[PDB]
Parts: sequence; C-alpha cells; structure tokens
Amino acid sequence: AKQRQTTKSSKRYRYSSFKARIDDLKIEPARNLEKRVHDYVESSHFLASFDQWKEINLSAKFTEFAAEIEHDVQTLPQILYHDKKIFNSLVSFINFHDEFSLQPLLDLLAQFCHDLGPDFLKFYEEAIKTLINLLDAAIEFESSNVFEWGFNCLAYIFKYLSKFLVKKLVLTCDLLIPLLSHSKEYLSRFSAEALSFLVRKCPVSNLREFVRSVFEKLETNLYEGLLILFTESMTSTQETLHSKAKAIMSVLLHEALTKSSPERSVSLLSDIWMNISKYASIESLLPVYEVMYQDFNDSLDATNIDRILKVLTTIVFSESGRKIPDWNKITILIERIMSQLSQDK
Amino acid sequence: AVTIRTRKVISNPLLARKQFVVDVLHPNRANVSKDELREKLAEVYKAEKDAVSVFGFRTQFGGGKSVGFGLVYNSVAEAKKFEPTYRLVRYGLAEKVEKASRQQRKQKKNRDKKIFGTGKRLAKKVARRN
Amino acid sequence: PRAAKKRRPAAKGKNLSFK
Amino acid sequence: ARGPKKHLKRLAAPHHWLLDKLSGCYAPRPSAGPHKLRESLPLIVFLRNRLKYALNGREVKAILMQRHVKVDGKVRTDTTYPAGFMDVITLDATNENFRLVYDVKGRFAVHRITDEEASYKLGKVKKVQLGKKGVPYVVTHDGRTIRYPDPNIKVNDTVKIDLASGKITDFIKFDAGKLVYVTGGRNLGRIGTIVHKERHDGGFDLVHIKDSLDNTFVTRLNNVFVIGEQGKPYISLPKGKGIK
Amino acid sequence: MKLNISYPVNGSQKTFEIDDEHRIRVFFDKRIGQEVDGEAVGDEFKGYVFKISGGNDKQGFPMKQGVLLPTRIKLLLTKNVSCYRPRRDGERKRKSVRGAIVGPDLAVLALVIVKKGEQELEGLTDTTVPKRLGPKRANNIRKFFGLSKEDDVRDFVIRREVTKGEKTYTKAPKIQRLVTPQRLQRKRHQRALKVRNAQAQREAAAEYAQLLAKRL
RNA sequence: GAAACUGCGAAUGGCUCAUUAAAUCAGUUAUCGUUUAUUUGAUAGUUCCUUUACUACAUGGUAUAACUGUGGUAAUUCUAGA
RNA sequence: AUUCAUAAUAACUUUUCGAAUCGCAUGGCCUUGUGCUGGCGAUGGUUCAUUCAAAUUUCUGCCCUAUCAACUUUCGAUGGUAGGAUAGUGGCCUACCAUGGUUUCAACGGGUAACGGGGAAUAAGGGUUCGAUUCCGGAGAGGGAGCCUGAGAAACGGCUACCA
Ligand SMILES: [Mg+2]
Ligand SMILES: [Mg+2]
Ligand SMILES: [Mg+2]
Ligand SMILES: [Mg+2]
Ligand SMILES: [Mg+2]
Ligand SMILES: [Mg+2]
Ligand SMILES: [Mg+2]
Ligand SMILES: [Mg+2]
Ligand SMILES: [Mg+2]
Ligand SMILES: [Mg+2]
Ligand SMILES: [Mg+2]
Ligand SMILES: [Mg+2]
Ligand SMILES: [Mg+2]
Ligand SMILES: [Mg+2]
Ligand SMILES: [Mg+2]
Ligand SMILES: [Mg+2]
Repeated sequence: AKQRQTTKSSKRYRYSSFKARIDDLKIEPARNLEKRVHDYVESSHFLASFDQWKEINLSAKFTEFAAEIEHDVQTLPQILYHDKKIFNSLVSFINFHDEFSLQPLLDLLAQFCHDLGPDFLKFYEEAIKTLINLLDAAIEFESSNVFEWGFNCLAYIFKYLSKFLVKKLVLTCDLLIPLLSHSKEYLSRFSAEALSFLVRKCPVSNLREFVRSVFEKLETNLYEGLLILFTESMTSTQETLHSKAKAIMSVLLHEALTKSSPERSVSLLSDIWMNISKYASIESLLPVYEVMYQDFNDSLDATNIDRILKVLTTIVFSESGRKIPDWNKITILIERIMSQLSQDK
Repeated sequence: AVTIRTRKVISNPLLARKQFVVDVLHPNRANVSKDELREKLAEVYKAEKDAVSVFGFRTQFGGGKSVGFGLVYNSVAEAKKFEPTYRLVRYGLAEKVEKASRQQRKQKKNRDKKIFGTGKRLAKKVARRN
Repeated sequence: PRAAKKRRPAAKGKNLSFK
Repeated sequence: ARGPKKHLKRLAAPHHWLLDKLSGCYAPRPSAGPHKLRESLPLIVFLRNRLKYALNGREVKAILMQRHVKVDGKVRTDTTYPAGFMDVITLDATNENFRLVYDVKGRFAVHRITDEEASYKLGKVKKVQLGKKGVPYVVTHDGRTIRYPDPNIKVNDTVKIDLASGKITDFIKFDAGKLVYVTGGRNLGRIGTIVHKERHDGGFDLVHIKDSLDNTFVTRLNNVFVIGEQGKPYISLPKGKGIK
Repeated sequence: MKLNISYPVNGSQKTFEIDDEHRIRVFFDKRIGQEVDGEAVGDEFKGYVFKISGGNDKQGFPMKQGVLLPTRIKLLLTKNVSCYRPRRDGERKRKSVRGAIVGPDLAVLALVIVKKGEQELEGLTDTTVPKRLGPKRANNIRKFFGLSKEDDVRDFVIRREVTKGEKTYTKAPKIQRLVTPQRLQRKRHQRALKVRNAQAQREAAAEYAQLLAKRL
C-alpha cells in the first residue's frame, strides 16, 4: 500500500489485483504503437476488423451477432444503406454485458463510427449512453480489460468525430458528467483523459465557451475530474508540456480571474498549476510563465485583487521556488497588488 | 517466386493465438529464412512480426518444399507472456541469461550446503585463529 | 436430447507470393 | 516398494489414452481424485492429445493457471486431475462444453454438448447408507456424497445431479428394459437395453444386454451404467449410438 | 586454563589466561551449576561469585550437563539437546562429550558472575553491550513501556535509524498479534458462516421430513 | 530479499539378481480381518448453568534460531558460554 | 449373511476437537460513532465416504534327486481356551491343556552356473532350450543385528553396535 511494486521480482508470472491493473491503466490510444488491423483496408474499416474478430473470438454472443450482420457489411454502400440496423444490433449485444464478447463488439462500434463519421452523429447520443451504462455495469464485475476496451472505444469515437464534437464540446462534456463526477476515482480519471484529447484539439474561441460552462458547474467529484482533465491536456511527454498548453492556460486564467466565475474555479487553477509545475521541467514552463505574468499585469483590478493573489501564492509555493525562472517579476507584481484585500492571503 | 500456404488453422483463445501448419514452396532456392517468414506472415495476418513465431521447418526430400508449424499471437504482449523463453531469445524479444555451466553451479551449491548460516562468524573466527 | 451442433471452422487457409 | 508410487511408465499406462510409445519414457500419472487411475483421463492428455489446444506440458500448465478450464462447474488447476466418465469439461473462452463418454472403440471421445445439457451430469449410485445423526446419503461412482436422498434410490440406480447445487433432480431405477451404457470389459462403450439380471449370491451378478441391432451380450453388473429409458436417453449420445 | 567470564547484567564477557595452578585447583572437583568465590581464585576477583556454566577440553570436546564423570564418554544425542544440531529430522548421533566434573584436562572454563565483588573488572563490569533487538508483539511492547490498555502500541514502536550515504531513514518492526479491523472482519465472517451453515442444514432437514411425510 | 525457524519432500526415481523350490511369481478370491499422508464430496450455532472479583477490539515464555559478542580443537555439514 | 449402518441410557478419560491464522478489496445501513454489517480467496480442523496405496489372504500351477523313507514335536510341532502384542486375523508370543500335523498321489532332506512372469529361438505337429537385460511384481544396498523420524522405512546418497 505505502510502497508500490517498484522493484520487480525475477518471476515471469506475477499476481496483480484488479485495483493494481486499474492504477497503471491510462486511456490514450494514440500512445499505443502496435499494428492496427483497421490500418489496412480493402472495403471498409468495419469489414477489416469484423473479419479479424470472427477468426479470433468464439464467444456465444459475438458469433450470434456476426451471423445477423454478416450479410449487410460486405461492401461500404451496404453498410451505409443498412447503418440503422447495424447500430441497433451493436447496441443490443453490448447491452448483454457479456465479458467474453465485449472486446470485438466495442472495437467494431468504434470502427463503425470510423466508416461513416458525419452520419454517425445521429447515433452519437445513443452510443455514449450505452457505453456509460456498460461502464457503470462494469463496476460490479471487476475486469480491468473491460474498462480498457470501453474507454478506448470512447476515445476512438472522439478521434473520428473530433471536428464535430469540438464545435459542441460542452454538449459532449454534458453527457460524461456522471462519469466525470462518479464516486469512483478512476472512472472520472479515465473519462477525463478521453475528454482531454478533445480539449487540446479545441479552438481557443470554442474553448472559452467550454471553460465558462464547466466553471459554471462548479459553483460531487466534479472538482477532481476537471483537475485531471486540464492537467492531462497540458501534459504531453515527460518533463514537457503540450504546445496548446499556453493557450489553454490563458483561457483558463482569464475566466478564473473574471468576476462572474466562482472562487472554486480559481482554486482549480491553483491545483492545475501545481500539477503541471512538477510534471514539466524549467524550460517548458517558460512560455506558460510569461502568459501568467502578462495576464496578471493586464487584468489586475480591485474586484479580482484577491484572486490574482491566490494564484500567485500557488506559484511561489509550487515545488518551493525551483520552477520559477526570474523572480524580480513577482517582486514587481506584488508591488502592484499592494499599490492597488484579504490580510491572511 | 516463393509461395506460403497456411493450413489446419486452429484458433486458440485459451492461449490467445492462431496455430497452423505452414507450407513453403521455394523452387530454385535452397530454403527460406525464418525472419522473412515471420515478416510475411505478420503482413498477412495483419499482426506484428514480434507476435509471429515459426519453427520445425523440414525441407522435403529433393528440395523445392518445406513444412513446419507457425503461431500468430493476438498481441505482442500475449506472445511475450506465453512463448517459450528460448524462442523469445531466437527472435530477440528476450535477452539470453548468462549462467555458469551445470557442474559449476552444482559445486557451488554443495559448497554452500556445507556452510551453516551467513558464515561471517566463521570468517572472523578463522581470521582471529590465523 | 440432441448434442450441440458442430461449428464450421472459424479460420481458413490463406496465401501470397513474393520475389 | 516402501510407499505409494509417483511415476508411471508409458508402456504401463492405460492403452485407451493412445500415448505414443516413442515420445518419451514416462506418462502422466493421474493424481488422486473422483475416478480410479485406470478409468480416468488426466486433463493434460485431454487438452494436448485429444483437443490439441496445447503443444506441450508447459502450455497445458499455462492454460490451467489462467483458470480457463472448469470440471463439473469447478475450476481445476492440476495438470493430472483425473477427469472421468460422465464428467463435464467446460472451456468458456472457446464456448465449448464436453462430456466424457467412451466410443464404440472403447476410448474417451471428444463429444460436444450444449450448455443446457452441460448443466447436469449422471451418477451411478454405488452405495446408500445412514450417516451420523441418522442422515441418509448416497455415494455415486464419482465420489460425490449427497445427503437427504429420495428413499426409493437404491444401489445401481442412476441419479441426475445438478452441477450448480450438487443435488438430485431425478433418478432412474435399475430394471429390465432400461437403457444401459457399458463402462468395462471388452464390450466397453456399447449401448443396449437390459433383458435379465442373473443374480448369484456371494458372487458377481451378470446382466444380459440387447442392442438395437438385436445382438445380445452378457456383462458383469459392475460395468453397467443406467442412462435412461429405451429410445429416450437422458444424455446426448456420441456418434454411432454405441452400436457394434 | 583460560577462563571465559561473562557478566550477563551488562551483557559483557572477556577471557583471562591462567598460569598459577592453585586457582585452577580451587576450580577442580566442582560441577556445572555450582558456585565458587572469586577471592579463592585471585585478588582481582575478590568478593565475586562465579557460577560454572560449561567449557571445552584440550581436544575441543565440550562439557555437558547431566553426566557426572571426569572423563569423556560417547553419548547418543538427540533433538533439543546441547552439543548437537540434528541435520535431518529424527536423527540421533553418538558423539564424544566431556563430563560435567571439572578437571586438569579442561582447556577453557566458562563462568558467569552471579555477584559483583569489591573491585571492578576492567573489561566486564565497566563496559556494557546494548540489546540487539526490541520487542515485537503488542503485549511485549506494552510490558516494555508499561503502556495502559487505552494507549496504542502504534506510537511506542522502537525505531532504528539507518544512514546509507547521504540518505537516512527509520525502520520499525511489523507488530504481530495487533488488533486491526481486518481481524474483526475475519471473526465476524467466520461467525456468520457458521450461522448460515446451521440454517441451511435445518432447511434441508425440514425439506427431507416434508418429502417423507408426502411419501407416507 | 541473503540467513534461519516452520511446512512438505527426501519411503518416488535409478541399479543388481546375492538369498529364495508352494517361497517369490501367474491367473483367481476375501477383508463381516485392518491402517491409509494426499486428492475429491459432504460434515461441527451446544442459550444457560453462583467468586461477573470477568482478556476475546485476541493470552504467556512455562523460548529459541537466524543475529551481536567471548572461545576450544590438528582436523569434520563439530560446537560451548553470555 | 452379522454383535452391520445408525440411535439411546449410565458413568469413564495425565484425553482430543469445536479457527487467538493469512492475502486482495472497501461495498451496505444508519441514531455520525475510528458504530453495526459485508465481498473474493489462501491455510488449517473432527467424522464419514472416495482415490492413490499398504498388510494379510482363498483355489491351482515350479527344474534334478528314492543309493534322501519316514518327518515335525525336549528349545511350538497340530489344535482348544484365556491373556499379551499388533492397525488388525492368527501359536505371532505367553500360561494351562490334550497329541496331534505331513508322507510312495514322493513328505522330510540334498543340488541348482534358481529372482518369477509377460516373452525369445527352433520345430510340420507334438516337444526341447533360453529369459541378468527396455514392462509388471519380489529382495538388496560389504555381512549380520537393532532403531529415531514420519501416513508411509526395519531406509542405508538416515542413525547405533559387532565382523572384514
Ligand atoms: Mg461380496
Ligand atoms: Mg525442518
Ligand atoms: Mg532345498
Ligand atoms: Mg501358495
Ligand atoms: Mg502434498
Ligand atoms: Mg541463551
Ligand atoms: Mg486371541
Ligand atoms: Mg508355551
Ligand atoms: Mg542365484
Ligand atoms: Mg527375467
Ligand atoms: Mg524392475
Ligand atoms: Mg529395501
Ligand atoms: Mg561392492
Ligand atoms: Mg538396513
Ligand atoms: Mg552410494
Ligand atoms: Mg536410496
């Protein structure tokens, strides 16, 4: 408990608890670099994966599912013409929650969306609802493999429908609130990662609408979920940050400092800053630092006098002082605050 | 040209793989290297070369044909989990463990059997004695 | 009671050529 | 010897396993379990030499440790677990359910069954007695001790056991005209209806059996297993229907 | 003969070499467990009391309690005895052992200070050796620190500091026989299982009785 | 995770044919004449019963190894005292 | 086929057993208490049955020898009864009793370069010879004798004495 399995034994096979698998699991399909069957296609992604799964999986449910839909997926026009029946069967069989057949069905659902992206939008609401019920169902029978399949299916859909979902990112977030706010820590954590991919793909203008909505929700566990969402979006690789991180922080910082936003939002930004401060090295934080200082200088006002202080206190404290580049800037800043509050802060 | 055909294909979800008999027809050639066959079965089944293993190739008398066994795992991780260590070493997926010959290990085992406990007390006792 | 019906093989042979 | 043996030579192993004589020097010794050594099929032989799912002993061990194999609804991890007659072997991953029934040749056959049929098994009542506190019980051929049995159940009758609960759902009396499966001797694997039971006090009882093809044969009562009423067996039978 | 003297209160011990034979004679004819006065041994031991604990002869064979002879004998030693460690379970070995009667043919005699004399020996009384390990069971810790029942042993576990290079950390033992929620859960589960088994047996008996009532 | 305690195994395996002439052994019987580690299946609510002057939210050394330290012997898979 | 299975009454015991053990995980009730309750496994434990086994045991079957014709019985040979011992039947041993048991259908004694069998060779058939030797079973660990441990050993790559 106190110490994780940092030192590995010489054994080739080792027992791993369900919780242990979940902690290591991370939803980011693009990170995986194993060959994907759907990369090679003759007719459509669905058929390519559908043929493969027929030959690997032998479960009772999947075999029955294949028989119904085998005749209607031979050609892409056939899939498009029969899209309605295919989706209903996929949802119907996923509802059975049979672990022996979830993996092919869930994979095909994602690839189904791949074949007809814009036309899958009318199916978008029902697909997410079915996954949410499955994941909520997944809690009672412990299988880390099921969670990986379900969220990877969710991540794939976002990848294929990235353009359309981004335009209405708040709507996609609204569906996943029960997951992001769920009692279990890891369900919110996983759902945050899947939605984080959309966030980093969001235009700045659309992002400002998205951040306003989520902060408006803040005023159970939604606070923790959002913290994972934003920090995951900013973090890209060890000791480094995503290129969009600077744009996200500026959008986040502006909304938090705005008087309309609740104080809880500023606390989130404080928590978001602390996480990225450790994850990133000195160099990757320089662009992020500059936007904070400029925005603080530009938006310093009596109404937001406290809030700029609360964030600034987080900056000086984070990892002690090692991550802050050049400190005259804070001294120049703190002079401005006193020139323009809460004594305790 | 050179042809490969897989027959008697059995899906084995127990070990999470596909096991089959590989027949390679190679007119006007001595024989075909295992690495090429791994590459090409990998391309065929749309899986990683690391997930494909082949063994037991015997050229038919008179040449021109070879027959053996082949395995294609559902994922490279599954192959690393279930494959024999020596086959993993052949394909480079695993590193050969360096160990002393059997006689040396057995002699060391007997010598360690003769000594009881850690033995540092014996060491200090003999150091004092001499 | 009748016995379970045999299942047609899921996998089939497959071929290529090179060189 | 000064104790129980722990090795088995391949030539000494039961013939009906059909073990190659040149593969090695030893054969799997069945561990202690429900079925006797000579009338059992260890899981290693079944998984390797019959289904061919595993190519060597280590692969069978790996399969078992994954907990993919269930015997009579219970997970078994012993490579040499002695599965035997009327045993249900379930492999969920392959969606396969097997019942171990000898063929006309006299060997265990790979007989696939449905889930509904796999939900139960049949047991020959080897003994009926009162236990402690005056609780009646029946001991079957597979070593199952079942308490509170039906009073009508006697020795040599057949009880239908539900695997999930291990209780008696129904039973079939030993009587003339009942359908019977031979589990011993040279007539092993044949199926026929009883005609007469010759009773010799202090000796082995003999049962005359008549096949569908009008042939008759006599077998010791110990090799008899009642499986249902004529033309209406309670279990799916293998190909050939125990003829010849 | 050499004397291996030990002061158990301080945990100290040291050897003394002997030349004059009169003190050795005072050691002669005594037996293991008996007491001798230090003054008869020598002036440096004036006022002390030494208990004889064991020793070894010129040939290295040790002395054994329970054998009353001045000469070596071959005894069949078994499990749980001095001068023998069985290699295999049930093994008994016939080994030479010296008798328990002190004599001139002894190489070293081991002595324990029952009581301290007027003068203080340089290497035994003045020096101390701390205990290697501390208590591990919860009750042992309570006895060691005299804790009340309301007090929790968790706060009074002895911790040893270990410094590796510039790194430095504390290590403490794992308490055995501690009362934790898991033990309570196990006890409760066992009791519930017994109750459930009894109930199921009663239901089965009632069902059988009803079936017999139907048949009769 | 070395060492040590504990549990299991070491009574299997392999080799040879000295002894053995109703003995072993082959076939065939019995245990209503007895033991059986292990596997498999079942199997155990006893409410109460005066010092309740009461541990079960869990008892002792009636105790030791490994370990620290002092030693004997020419010598061993030897060992003594604390 | 039973003094069987099982049950009941009265006492008995240097007298046992009836979980003071461990891993993973943190669900449900509320009177909000580090309160009550609770999941999946591991390891143990009394008795019965099953399985791997073990010990005895019923009937028939072994090469040469009658220039081995009577043998066994004092120091158990045959049987009875009672006890002891044994896991247990039993002259297995002890006490007292009777005088029994085998044999020309070959007892007893002697030889065996005698472990037995599945098998091997030859032969047209009858037979004759070989079988330490891939499997099964018995015995032994230089020769005798006795033992601890353990479910299981008269163990020998365990122990103790004697002989060489
Ligand atoms: Mg009988
Ligand atoms: Mg031990
Ligand atoms: Mg003779
Ligand atoms: Mg005989
Ligand atoms: Mg065992
Ligand atoms: Mg001590
Ligand atoms: Mg008697
Ligand atoms: Mg007598
Ligand atoms: Mg001989
Ligand atoms: Mg022979
Ligand atoms: Mg042999
Ligand atoms: Mg022997
Ligand atoms: Mg020799
Ligand atoms: Mg011996
Ligand atoms: Mg030797
Ligand atoms: Mg040996």
